[PDB]
Amino acid sequence: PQISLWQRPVVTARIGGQLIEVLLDTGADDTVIEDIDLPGKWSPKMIAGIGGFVKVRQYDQILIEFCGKKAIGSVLVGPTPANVIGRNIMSQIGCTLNF
Amino acid sequence: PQISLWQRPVVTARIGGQLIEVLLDTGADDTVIEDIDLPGKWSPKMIAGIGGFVKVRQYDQILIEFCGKKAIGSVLVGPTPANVIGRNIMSQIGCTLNF
Ligand SMILES: CC(C)CN(C[C@@H](O)[C@H](Cc1ccccc1)NC(=O)O[C@H]1CO[C@H]2OCC[C@H]21)S(=O)(=O)c1ccc(N)cc1
Repeated sequence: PQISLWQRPVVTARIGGQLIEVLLDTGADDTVIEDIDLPGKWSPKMIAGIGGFVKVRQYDQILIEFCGKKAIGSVLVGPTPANVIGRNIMSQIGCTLNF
Repeated sequence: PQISLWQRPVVTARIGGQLIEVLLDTGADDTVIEDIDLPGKWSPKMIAGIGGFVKVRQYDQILIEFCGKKAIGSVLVGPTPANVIGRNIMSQIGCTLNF
């Protein structure tokens, strides 16, 4: 699709089988979600933003689906105020920023 | 321009006359710049990012130019780990996400 930015670019994604409202976020290097439970081993990571840092769990090889597209990649899970799909996933599906 | 997302979408912008590299950040409502001095009056404000609130100075009616495009808007000056252009500016210059 071709999504303009007059409002927040929010879409419904299925991540690990769960429906989550997500922001398509070119400022996010990696996908970060708050409200999800993913199974198995994870690695401890941290992310940095405006106001400070968030500790996150990194889950690898997760199925991410939205807007008819499908990708597999890592998901950082933690107390973020916004659920974002970042460039780790958007690059994989050929998403570009255009004007 | 067509900007891929396999790397950070960083462009050179002129913001109130000042040349600065900035991140095109679709997940930011607002344009937040740390590395800038802007003249004139400003409004004290607090904005929340991923780690909570930070104090910024809001400058209004700033001319922002990048990649053969121009828009006028507000700039928040304050601490951020990346100088970001938000939707306040990107929506005015017809920026779209495409995939
Ligand atoms: C500041 C960016 C370099 C990084 N952020 C992505 C960014 O798009 C966040 C995404 C975001 C969105 C809402 C709340 C927190 C974070 N937006 C943001 O901080 O915007 C602020 C300026 O405009 C305002 O509008 C929204 C918050 C304010 S981030 O959330 O900290 C972030 C950092 C790393 C990862 N992997 C994922 C996300």
